[PDB]
Amino acid sequence: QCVNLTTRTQLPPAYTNSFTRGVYYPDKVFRSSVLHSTQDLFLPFFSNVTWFHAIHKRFDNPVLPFNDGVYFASTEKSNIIRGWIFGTTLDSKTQSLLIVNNATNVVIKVCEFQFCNDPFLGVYYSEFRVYSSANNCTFEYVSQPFLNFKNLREFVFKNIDGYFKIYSKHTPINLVRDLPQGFSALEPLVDLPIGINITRFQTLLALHRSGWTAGAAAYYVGYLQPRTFLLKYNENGTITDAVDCALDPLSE
Amino acid sequence: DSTECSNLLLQYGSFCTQLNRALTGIAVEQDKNTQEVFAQVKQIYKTPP
Amino acid sequence: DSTECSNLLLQYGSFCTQLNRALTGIAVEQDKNTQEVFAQVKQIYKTPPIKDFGGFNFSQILPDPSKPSKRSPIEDLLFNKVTNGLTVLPPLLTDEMIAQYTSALLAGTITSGWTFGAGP
Amino acid sequence: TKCTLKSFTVEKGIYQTSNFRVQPTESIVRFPNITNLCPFGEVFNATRFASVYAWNRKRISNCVADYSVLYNSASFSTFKCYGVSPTKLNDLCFTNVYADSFVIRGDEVRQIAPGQTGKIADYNYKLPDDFTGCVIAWNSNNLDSKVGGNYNYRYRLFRKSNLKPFERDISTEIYQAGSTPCNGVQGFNCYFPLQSYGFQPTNGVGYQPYRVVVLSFELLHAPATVCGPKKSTNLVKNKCVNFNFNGLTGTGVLTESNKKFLPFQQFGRDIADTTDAVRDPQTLEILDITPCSFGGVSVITPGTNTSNQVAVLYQGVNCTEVNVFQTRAGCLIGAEHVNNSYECDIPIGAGICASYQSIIA
Amino acid sequence: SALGKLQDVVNQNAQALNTLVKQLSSNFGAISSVLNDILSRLDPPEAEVQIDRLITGRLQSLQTYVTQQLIRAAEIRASANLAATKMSECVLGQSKRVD
Amino acid sequence: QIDRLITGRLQSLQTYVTQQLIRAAEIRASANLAATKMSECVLGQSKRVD
Ligand SMILES: *[C@@H]1O[C@H](CO)[C@@H](O[C@@H]2O[C@H](CO)[C@@H](O)[C@H](O)[C@H]2NC(C)=O)[C@H](O)[C@H]1NC(C)=O
Ligand SMILES: *[C@@H]1O[C@H](CO)[C@@H](O[C@@H]2O[C@H](CO)[C@@H](O)[C@H](O)[C@H]2NC(C)=O)[C@H](O)[C@H]1NC(C)=O
Ligand SMILES: *[C@@H]1O[C@H](CO)[C@@H](O)[C@H](O)[C@H]1NC(C)=O
Ligand SMILES: *[C@@H]1O[C@H](CO)[C@@H](O)[C@H](O)[C@H]1NC(C)=O
Ligand SMILES: *[C@@H]1O[C@H](CO)[C@@H](O)[C@H](O)[C@H]1NC(C)=O
Ligand SMILES: *[C@@H]1O[C@H](CO)[C@@H](O)[C@H](O)[C@H]1NC(C)=O
Ligand SMILES: *[C@@H]1O[C@H](CO)[C@@H](O)[C@H](O)[C@H]1NC(C)=O
Ligand SMILES: *[C@@H]1O[C@H](CO)[C@@H](O)[C@H](O)[C@H]1NC(C)=O
Ligand SMILES: *[C@@H]1O[C@H](CO)[C@@H](O)[C@H](O)[C@H]1NC(C)=O
Repeated sequence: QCVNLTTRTQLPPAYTNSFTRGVYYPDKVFRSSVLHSTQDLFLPFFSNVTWFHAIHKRFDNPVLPFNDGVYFASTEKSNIIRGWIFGTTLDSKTQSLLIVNNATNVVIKVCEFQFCNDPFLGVYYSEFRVYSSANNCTFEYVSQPFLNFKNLREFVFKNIDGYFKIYSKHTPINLVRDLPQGFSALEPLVDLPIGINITRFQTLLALHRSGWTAGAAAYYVGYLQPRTFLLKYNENGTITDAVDCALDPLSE
Repeated sequence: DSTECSNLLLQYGSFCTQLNRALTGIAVEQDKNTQEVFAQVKQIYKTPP
Repeated sequence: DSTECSNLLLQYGSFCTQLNRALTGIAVEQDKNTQEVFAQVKQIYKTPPIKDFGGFNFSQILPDPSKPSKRSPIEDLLFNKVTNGLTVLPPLLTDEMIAQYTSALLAGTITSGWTFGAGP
Repeated sequence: TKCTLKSFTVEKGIYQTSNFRVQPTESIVRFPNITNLCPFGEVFNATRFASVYAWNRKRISNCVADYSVLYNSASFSTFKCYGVSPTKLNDLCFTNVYADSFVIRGDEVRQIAPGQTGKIADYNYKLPDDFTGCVIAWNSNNLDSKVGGNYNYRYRLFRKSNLKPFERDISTEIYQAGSTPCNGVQGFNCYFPLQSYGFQPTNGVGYQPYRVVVLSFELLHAPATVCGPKKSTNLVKNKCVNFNFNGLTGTGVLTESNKKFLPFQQFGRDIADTTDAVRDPQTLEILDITPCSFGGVSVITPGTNTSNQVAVLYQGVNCTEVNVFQTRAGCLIGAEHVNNSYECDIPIGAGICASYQSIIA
Repeated sequence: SALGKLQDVVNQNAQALNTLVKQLSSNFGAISSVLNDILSRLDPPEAEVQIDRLITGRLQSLQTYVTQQLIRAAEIRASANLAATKMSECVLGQSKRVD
Repeated sequence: QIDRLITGRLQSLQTYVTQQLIRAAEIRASANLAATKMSECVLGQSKRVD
C-alpha cells in the first residue's frame, strides 16, 4: 500500500551551524586522562548542516545522498521520527536496509523492498505504508527501543567494509529552535553486519490522523569527511573535548 | 613532490618531526646566544656631540 | 620475554651493553653533579636558636621547624611550583639531605661570612 | 661481576651485572562460554557449489571452530594459508569468518592469491593484498564431471575493468569488444561474458574440477566471536601469570580495577599505548594488567684485595618477590643494616650507602 | 614562568621517555607492532623476518634516544659546573666579577 | 628503489642534524664565554689574569 501526499508546501531546506557536534568514539578501546589523535570519518566543526522541518504544512521526506557517512540530529518531542531507509535504488532490483522503531521494539531488516514513493507511519487519535513487498531477506535484528522541543537525538551512520556502524546519543535540552552550542561525544549504539551498498537514505516520519497532520519535529543532516581530531579523555574515560585539526590555524 | 615517496616515508614514523624540532632548538638557541651576548643593557646610551 | 627475539638480537653484538654503559655513565654523572654543586662543605652548620641578626630577617630562607619536610618557605614554594624496560634510579642525595646541605651553607654564610669557605 | 667487567680483580664499588625479572607461574586462558559448532560441514560438504562468477559467501560467527579437523584430514590437495600459520589457527580468535566457496579448474587454483593475474583474478574473484586467511582446494572429479560434458560451471571471461577485491559481479550483459553496438545479441565482436568450463572426467589434471573454499578472518578491532577449541581455565589474581584473554596474549598480574568501562569497551589502554586493562569474556569483569616486578641486579663489593664478600641490590623490586633489607632504591641482600651514620663509601642510592667493616648498609 | 628552566628540563626528559615508549607502537614495516601477535600467528621462518624488522627499528630508536640523552647530559653537566662555580664564588665568598 | 633512496637520505639528514647539534653546543659554549667577557671586561675592570 502506498499513499501520495499532495498537501505539502514548497519550501527550500534550511542551513545552520554544526557548532562542536558530531564527535563519536572512534573505537572500542578504553582510554583515560589522555589526548588521542585519530584520523577517521568525522563531521567538521562549525559546518553547514542542512535543516528540515515537520510543522503544520511542512513534511520533509526528500531524496538525500549518503556519501561517506551521515550525521543525523533530531530536535524531537512526542515521537514522530521512527526510522530510516538505506539503499542505492530503493526497489526490488537491489538490496535495501530498513530500520524502524515502532511502539514495542527496534527492527533492522535487510531485504529487497519495493519501496513506496512516500513511505510513512501513522498514529490514529495503526498505519504502516513503507514497502509493498519483501522477497529476499538476509539479515534480521530485533532489539530494544532506541528512543518546545524537549529531546535531542544524535546518530552517526557509517558504512565501512560491509559494517554499518550506528552511533547514538540522547540529550535532554530546553532550546526552542536551533542546535544547542556544546559538546557531547556520541557513544556507539550498534554494529550491523549488513554488507550492502548504500548511496541514498530516507527519513521515516509518522502522521497524525483524526487528511493528515504533521507533529512538530525538526531534523538535521550533515555529511562526514575524512579528517583528524584530537580527543580528550578524562579520568572516567569519557570524551569531554575535541579539536578539529584542519579547521583553523589555532586548532591546527 | 612524489606522493609515493611520502607514502613510503610515513612508514618510518616521526623522524621528520624530530629533525625539525632539533633544528628549531638550534635556531632559537642562536637568537638566545645573541641576546645573552649583546643585549646586556636596557638603556640605549649615546655619546655627546 | 621472547627468547627468539633475544637470540636474533645477539647477532648484533654488544650494542645493548654499550647503551647500558652510556646510561650508567649519565646516571653517575648526575650524582657527581649534585655532589659538586651542593656538597662543598664537610661541616653541617646550624643557626643559633636566638635569631638576633641586628634586624635582618632570614625566616623566608631558613628551614621552617613547623614543616615536616624541614624546608624553607621559598624552597617549599619552589617544590610546589615544579611538577617496558624503563627504570628510574633514585638520586644518591634525597631532597631532605640537599635541603640540609643548603641549610648548612646558609648557616655558614650567615654566622661566619666567607670564613667557613676558606677554613674553620 | 668478574665476567661482566672482563677482569679477575674487581675494585671497590657497585657494578650492574644483569637484570632480574620474575618468571610467570601459571597460564590462564579465558574464552567466551560457547559450545555450538558453526557449520564447516555445510560449507565444505555441500552437495552443489556455485560458479566462480557467483561465488558463495557464508558468514561465520559465534562458534567454536576446530581448524585442525580441516588441516589434518587427508582430503584437501591444497591447504595453503596466507598471513597466519595453519597449525596455530586453533589458538586464535577472530571477529568474523568469510567462507567463499566456488568451483574452478586445476590450472586456475594458483590464481586464488593476492598479487596474481589471470582471468579469475581479474574478472571472477579478486583477493586483497592484505589478505589474512587460508585457501583450501580439493579435487572434485566424481562430483563435478560427467561424460559428455558438465557445462553448469561458468567463469566470467569478458569485463571492461578488473574486479575490486571481494567484489561480486553477477551481471549478464553482452561485452562490446568493437565499435558496433551489441543490443543484447551475441555475434561479431559481441560476446556473452560467461564461458562454460565444460568438465569431463577424462580431462587432464590441469582441466580437472577443483572446489575452492577461501576463509578470510576479520582481525580488526571488534568483539571476537569465532574462537578455537581451547578450554577456559579459572581466573587467578594478584600473581604473575601468562594470560590469553579472547585471543589477546600477554604476561602480567591481573588485579581489580576501578576503571569504569563503558559497556561497548573490551580493552583498556593508556598514554603508553599498552593494553593495561581487559574485560573478562565470561564474568564481564574489568581486570587491570599490572606488569610484573623487574629491575637490575647490582653487585656491591669492596676490592678483591680486601674481601670476597658481596651483596646484591635488586633495583625497584620489593623484597617479598625475590640479611634482607628493604630500601627505596630496591631490595638489598647480604648487607646488614645499621642505625649508625657514616660517610658514603659505596653509593647505593636514596640516601643509602654501603661499606665494609662484613658489608654494612 | 619564573621556574621555566627546571620545567623545561623535566619536560624534555619526560618527552624523550614518552617518545621512546611511543616508538614501540610502530611496526616499522612489519605486520604488527606486538611481538606476541607475530609469535602466535606466524611460523618461525617468517616470524624471524618480522622480529628482525622490529629489532632494527627499536634499536635505531634506542640509539637515537641515547644520543640525545648524552647531548642533554653534556648540557646539564655544563650547567652544573656553572652552578658549582656560582656556589663557590657567590655564596662562599664575595665576587668582584661583574654580573 | 625509492625505499633505498629514502633510507640513504634519512641517514644523511640524521648525520647532518647530529653534527649541527655538536656545532651548536660548541657555538653555545663560545657564546657563553663571549657573554662572560662582555660582562667582566667591558662592563667592569677584571682582576683575572689573561
Ligand atoms: C505516488 O507518486 C509517484 C510519483 O508522483 C508515483 O510513481 C509513479 O507512478 C506511475 C504510475 O504507476 C508510474 O508510471 C511512474 O513511473 C511512477 N514514477 C516513478 C518515478 O517511478 C506513485 O505511483 C504514486 N503512488 C500511488 C499509490 O499512486
Ligand atoms: C621575620 O619575618 C617573618 C615573616 O615576615 C615574621 O613573621 C610574622 O610575624 C607577624 C607578627 O608576629 C605575624 O603576624 C605573621 O603572621 C608572621 N608571618 C610569618 C610568615 O610567620 C617575623 O615576625 C619577622 N621577625 C622575626 C624576628 O622573625
Ligand atoms: C550553507 O549553504 C547555503 C547554500 O548551500 C548558503 O546559502 C549558506 O550561506 C551556507 N551557510 C554557511 C554558514 O556556510
Ligand atoms: C554502489 O552503487 C552505486 C550506485 O548505485 C554504484 O555506482 C557503485 O559502483 C556501487 N558500488 C558497488 C561496490 O557495488
Ligand atoms: C513492531 O514491529 C514488529 C516487527 O515489525 C512487530 O512484531 C510488532 O508487533 C510491532 N509492534 C507494534 C506495536 O506495531
Ligand atoms: C530474489 O527474489 C526473486 C523473486 O522473489 C527471485 O527470483 C530471485 O532468485 C531472488 N534472488 C536470490 C539471490 O535469492
Ligand atoms: C568521574 O567520576 C566520578 C565518580 O566516581 C565523579 O565524581 C567525577 O566528577 C567524574 N569526573 C568528571 C570530569 O566528570
Ligand atoms: C565431510 O564428510 C566426511 C564423511 O566421510 C567427513 O569425514 C568429513 O569430516 C566432512 N567434512 C566436514 C568439513 O565436516
Ligand atoms: C556465560 O557467560 C555469560 C556472559 O555472557 C555469563 O553471564 C554467564 O554466567 C556464563 N555462564 C557460565 C556457566 O559460565
